[PDB]
Amino acid sequence: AAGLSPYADKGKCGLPEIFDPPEELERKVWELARLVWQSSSVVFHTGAGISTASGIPDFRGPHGVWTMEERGLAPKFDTTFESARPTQTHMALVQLERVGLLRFLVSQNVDGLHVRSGFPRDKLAELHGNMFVEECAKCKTQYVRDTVVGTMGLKATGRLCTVAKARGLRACRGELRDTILDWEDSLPDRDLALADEASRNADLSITLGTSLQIRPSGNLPLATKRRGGRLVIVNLQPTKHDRHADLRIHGYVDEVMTRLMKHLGLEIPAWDGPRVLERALPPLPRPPTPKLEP
Amino acid sequence: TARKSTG
Ligand SMILES: Nc1ncnc2c1ncn2[C@@H]1O[C@H](COP(=O)(O)OP(=O)(O)OC[C@H]2O[C@H](O)[C@H](O)[C@@H]2O)[C@@H](O)[C@H]1O
Ligand SMILES: CCCCCCCCCCCCCC=S
Ligand SMILES: [Zn+2]
Repeated sequence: AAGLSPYADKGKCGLPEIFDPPEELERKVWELARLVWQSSSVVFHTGAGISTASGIPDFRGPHGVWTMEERGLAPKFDTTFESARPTQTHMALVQLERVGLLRFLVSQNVDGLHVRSGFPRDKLAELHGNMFVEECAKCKTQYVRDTVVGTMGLKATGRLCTVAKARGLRACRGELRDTILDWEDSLPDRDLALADEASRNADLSITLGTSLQIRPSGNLPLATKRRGGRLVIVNLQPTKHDRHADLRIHGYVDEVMTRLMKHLGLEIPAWDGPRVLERALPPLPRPPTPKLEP
Repeated sequence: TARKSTG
């Protein structure tokens, strides 16, 4: 958290977790599988809760980084960012995207795991940054790195731009900066615009592991509802937009995505290691029609 | 130029 503003509003931290009882849970995940299948345009919105299984703390859960700071304590990192492994949720999103069942992914996560899982960059908006990505302040070229860039808050990293310029081939030499927003920084223009278009034209927005307290990210899923679509919120704690959910699921997100993939006859791929993909591969064909809840 | 905040 180094060099960052100490003036931030941290929101509501430490709310207790709720656990849907198993029968209710199984029935809600069947309903989810149906709306995924019936929906043409499906948009996912992910926050810190989809990376807790990998050892990275959230911000506002019972043991979140903000929650611990309010109460005098430091947080507990089990894993480093470099050694963190994509979860079954991350890998399930790769596969959903492969078979046409995911249109776009909006993430508030700076952990680099979507990118490292193999999720195509062109269907991903990292609205708050990525610890592995630095950007040239002069020509806006991004560099995806294998280790974390070392600064946060849109500061200079100490490295310079290596791009050969269209006329004359001379290195740009612009200042490289981290892409990690501080509190009250402006969101990335293009990524926000794309996340907004996707969210406005969706039939179904599904949120996973966000409490939706931060804007404008936290509000993109409402846009969906505004234009006739449905909204599914999956989170252990309550979320700010609970009252607008068509379907709420209080359970572990790995657990929901495992059952959801079972109900749609999809295999969740294993993760070979960090593998950056710039452009979505050609679609695998839509799956064979899934079976029903007896 | 939308900004990362609570409200
Ligand atoms: N395994 C899990 N399954 C389901 N829910 C979970 C899991 N683990 C945790 N949760 C829930 O997942 C939720 C995580 O919510 P928050 O901690 O607010 O993360 P954000 O991504 O929305 O924070 C937004 C921004 O705020 C920051 O300042 C940064 O700038 C962030 O980008 C909690 O309600 C947990 O109960
Ligand atoms: C990566 C999830 C756990 C957090 C550990 C790294 C600290 C997060 C840096 C982002 C600061 C948020 C400022 C916006 S309000
Ligand atoms: Zn440059």
